[PDB]
Amino acid sequence: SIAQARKLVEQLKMEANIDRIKVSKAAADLMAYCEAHAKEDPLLTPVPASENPFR
Amino acid sequence: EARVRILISVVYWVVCALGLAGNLLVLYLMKSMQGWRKSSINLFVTNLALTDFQFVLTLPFWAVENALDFKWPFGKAMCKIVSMVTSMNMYASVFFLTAMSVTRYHSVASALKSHRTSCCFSAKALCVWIWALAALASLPSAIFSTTVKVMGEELCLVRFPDKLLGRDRQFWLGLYHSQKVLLGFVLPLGIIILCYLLLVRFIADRRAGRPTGASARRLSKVTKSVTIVVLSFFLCWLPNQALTTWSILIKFNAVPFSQEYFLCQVYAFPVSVCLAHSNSCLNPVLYCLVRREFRKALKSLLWRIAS
Amino acid sequence: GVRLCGREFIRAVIFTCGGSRW
Amino acid sequence: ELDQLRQEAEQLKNQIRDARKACADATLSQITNNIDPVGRIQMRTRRTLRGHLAKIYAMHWGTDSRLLVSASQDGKLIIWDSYTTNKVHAIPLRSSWVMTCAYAPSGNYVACGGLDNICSIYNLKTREGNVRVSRELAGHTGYLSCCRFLDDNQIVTSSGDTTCALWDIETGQQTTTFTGHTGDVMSLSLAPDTRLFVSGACDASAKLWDVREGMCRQTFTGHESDINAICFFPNGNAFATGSDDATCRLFDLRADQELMTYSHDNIICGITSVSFSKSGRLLLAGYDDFNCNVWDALKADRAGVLAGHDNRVSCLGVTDDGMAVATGSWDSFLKIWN
Amino acid sequence: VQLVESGGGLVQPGGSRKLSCSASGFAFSSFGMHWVRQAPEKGLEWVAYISSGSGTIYYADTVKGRFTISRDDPKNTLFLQMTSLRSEDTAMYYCVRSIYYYGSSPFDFWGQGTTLTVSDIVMTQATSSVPVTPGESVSISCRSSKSLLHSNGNTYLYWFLQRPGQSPQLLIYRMSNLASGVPDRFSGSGSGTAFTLTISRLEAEDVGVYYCMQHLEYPLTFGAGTKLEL
Amino acid sequence: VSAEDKAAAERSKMIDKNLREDGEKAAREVKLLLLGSGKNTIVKQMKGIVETHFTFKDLHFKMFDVGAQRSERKKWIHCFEGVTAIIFCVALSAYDLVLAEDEEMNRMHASMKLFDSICNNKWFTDTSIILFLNKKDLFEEKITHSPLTICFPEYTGANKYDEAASYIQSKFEDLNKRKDTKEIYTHFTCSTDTKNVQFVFDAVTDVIIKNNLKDCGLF
Amino acid sequence: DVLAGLSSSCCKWGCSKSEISSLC
Repeated sequence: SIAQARKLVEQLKMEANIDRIKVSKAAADLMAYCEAHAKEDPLLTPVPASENPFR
Repeated sequence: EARVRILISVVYWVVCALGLAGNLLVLYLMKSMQGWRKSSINLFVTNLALTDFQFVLTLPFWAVENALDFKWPFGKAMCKIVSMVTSMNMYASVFFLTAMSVTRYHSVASALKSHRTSCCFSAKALCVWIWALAALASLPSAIFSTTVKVMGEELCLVRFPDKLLGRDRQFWLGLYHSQKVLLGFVLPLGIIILCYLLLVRFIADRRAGRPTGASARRLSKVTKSVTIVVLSFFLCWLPNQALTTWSILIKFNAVPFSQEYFLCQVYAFPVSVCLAHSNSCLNPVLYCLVRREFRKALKSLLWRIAS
Repeated sequence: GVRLCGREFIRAVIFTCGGSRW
Repeated sequence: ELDQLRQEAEQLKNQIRDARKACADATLSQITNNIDPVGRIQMRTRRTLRGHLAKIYAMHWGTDSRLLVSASQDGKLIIWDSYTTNKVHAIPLRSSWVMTCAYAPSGNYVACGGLDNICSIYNLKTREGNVRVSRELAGHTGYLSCCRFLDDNQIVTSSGDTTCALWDIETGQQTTTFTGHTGDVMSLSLAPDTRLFVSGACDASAKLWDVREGMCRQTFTGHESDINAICFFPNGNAFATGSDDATCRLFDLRADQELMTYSHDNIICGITSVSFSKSGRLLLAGYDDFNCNVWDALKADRAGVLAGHDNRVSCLGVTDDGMAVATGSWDSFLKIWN
Repeated sequence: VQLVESGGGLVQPGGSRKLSCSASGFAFSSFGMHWVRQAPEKGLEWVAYISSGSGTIYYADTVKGRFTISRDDPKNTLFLQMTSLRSEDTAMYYCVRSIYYYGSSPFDFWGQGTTLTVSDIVMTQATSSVPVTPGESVSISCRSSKSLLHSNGNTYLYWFLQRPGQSPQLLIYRMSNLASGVPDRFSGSGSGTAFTLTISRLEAEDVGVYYCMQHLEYPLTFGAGTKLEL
Repeated sequence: VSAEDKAAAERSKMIDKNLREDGEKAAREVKLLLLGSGKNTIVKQMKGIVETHFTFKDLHFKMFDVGAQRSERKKWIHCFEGVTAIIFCVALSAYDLVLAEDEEMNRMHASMKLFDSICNNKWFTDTSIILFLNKKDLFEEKITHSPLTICFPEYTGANKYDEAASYIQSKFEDLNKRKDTKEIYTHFTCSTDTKNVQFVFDAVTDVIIKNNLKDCGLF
Repeated sequence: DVLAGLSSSCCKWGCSKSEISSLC
């Protein structure tokens, strides 16, 4: 019973002190990635039937 | 009898509309989206449904033939067409009911026997063979449906112009209506009775103080279903075959007209045809709608097609 | 008056022979 | 000192929560309030793969975006040619209770597993002309729910014994066991660099693991029920999780939080499968309510439904070229949408 | 894998002979089988093809009505019953296995050969003998009469190598798809009609006779053969 | 279109034909999900996930044991959706014993809870159950040594094994909440050979006849 | 036509069921 509690405390202490960038920058990065590869998305922007493998 | 004509036209139309709707619904349910074809029963319900569909689509032509009293303003070619479609659909319908009954008996008899057990031996060799026999037992209709014009009007007055042994088939129309009554009523109903009574006997044989749900309810439901099926067929097809026997009898010896069959063919016969084609609307509900595997399909498609 | 056969003859002929009586 | 340890754990969880609250200055919805909507994309079915006679539990595309493997409870493992609907292979399985399958990135192997507790790896490319088992990996005490080929010789497998493992196929021994979950691990997703992977378990917790080290770097919570499906964002910095609380969630790794919640008041059924698109703008989730929804990953607005299945849509997958999405279902049919 | 074949020998003109090849290692039932001739001083010619499951059977125009091909999967044997044998039917008959699916490698293993002695896309290889020495590169060309590039993005041109005393060995099945145990120094290129094979670092064991054969249409046609000599 | 493409299509046709052959082969072989102890005795009577196959009177059986699976049943019982029948095994002698695995709740309460969960799943709505009320020989002595009131405090004391076993049986079928749709075939497992297998065969034959009638559209 | 003559002979003299064989 002592082992599980000690391991839980150690795991939380290892997972507690990590760098946490702001949610603003995270969402901005996701937005930039999506806007970068939007034109190369056949599902989002359907591709002409001439170069559609599945017609 | 002043408005009996319009009443009979209206009832013909009501039967036609309801039957067309039911058959379209059963097709759209069980093969337009579900696409069930593995079991022999499903294919037979498909064929039965389309056959009775065109059978009751044949109804409005007779409906307008009655609405115009006894005036048939149409052409000879489609007279042949209408007579072929009505006779062929009658046959195909009755043979597919009979095939359905035999398939059910074979399915509930060859259940434990997994490696053991013209003739209904192939689910594919008998789906078009039945159709072909239904067509060939009806070719005489097209090849002798020679319309005549009598008094400014032309009927679908079928005549058999030949002299092989006389001025008609044997003594009258004869064989072509003997085949109707016999080969469309007695042989199929006989097979249906035999197979469903045998099925009820078999289910009774295996564990007929009987638990309600396992043994008692099983027979109480199987016998109820076979009874409703056979009673529907017999009741909906008995007046018409009875009147065709009456007319064949008054076109054979013992020939008193004496209003004896005049009132019959005036009033009962329109009703007889009404019931004969009402069987074509009660069939799909008994064979594709009662089963839950398509009731759930209807429930899903109600919200799939529309709100 | 002079003529008393009407539609009875045509009704009888279509009842005896015909397509509606299939 | 059990009370002291419990108090330390509670205060350390509170420190986690406060640090997460501090960095939540804004929201993905507020930042994306200005981006134009995707619209209403209506994908049409293109193929329909037939030949399974039971429920399809898993599918995995090939890196060539043409071949896909299907797992079904009829005991077969079919390799499909999606363009021509041809069957390249049909592997007969020793056990028919397969719950997962994977496609090797190189294409030489294929793996499957299930209630027999064994990940079976099949050699698709042999000199004698057939497909044979090359390895049976057996070290798990509960059913295998997911498995992903890390390379031609490493495979990472999750099981319903609350543990994921990293295997060495050439010896059949598990290099690293990943412990820390308190419930059965249901799904698994590998990062594009294959240095991290996320696992979502039946404890409503998603953990971020390091393959080399063998430790849980970061544990994500927020779901009200068990997580059945998990998928990385294309850049390897976020992941989405489909659960049973009728809600998909997009968690961030650099922020250690939830970004968006993909829920609708109509959907009350769980999510079986989750995948992104090539750009990450679309999130496809398959549900228990017979179909698949397309989500705007940045606006949380539903942009389509892939309604073509007569049973539960269990597996779902997007090609590596982004051209097609393939959904499998308990109705025994795979459909390629485009 | 082993496709051993026997049944050859001296036969008078107009007689009948039967050849038989027996497979050993691979799954015989899942492979299609071919018969390929090789005349005494000539190139490779295609005779028959028996499909997996014995579904589709094809013959050369020379052996259409005379020769027949059949297989016995439970016995793992392939037969060739030859009738009305004439002096142009003398050759060393090879049995070739070919499995067909997406990404397969057809024409991958050949038999030893049976010597029988009796008492259409045009594939051209203009070069007949290229003088080579170990160390440097060699390019072997091959032209076609009909474009082998299909609408499905596949060019169906294979490559083969007979060493002085061995059966042919596949090198490049598709335009540029290197075979299983062939060194990486082999490569292929082309568009629709002009094809070439480039050995990069030639050595002694790479000398032989090279054939290009098409798989676009049923009467499979080989080439005359380009020879590399030390 | 191409030669290799046609050959590939022929290969796929052969694959599909063998798949159809195997599917129709497996369609008429009965699946039996065994739950529960008495399971070992039952599985030895006709002798991860344990699949034991037996043949009795020209019919092929498969019996599945999932005792070793110590996970959430909600995550893999839908796999077993579609079996012919469920074999449930209950030790009648386990009414005075307590501590099923390690707790304070007695046996024959855990058994009834698991029976209620399995019987009333959203998956097993049309799946019949074969109850095997095992351990009669132990029950004979146990009912005499101690009364049945220990397991059921609300019982009318009549300890003769003639109707206390009947009381347990009646409670077990009373746990069923979707009657007239599903049948509990109950049997008191006798050690005599070729007796339990016959009971299973009769129950499965009844289930097969019901299923064929349902497919026909009759019942 | 023939039917008119048959009716004239019927509801004046009687139906012999001979001229109506070719009429139906």
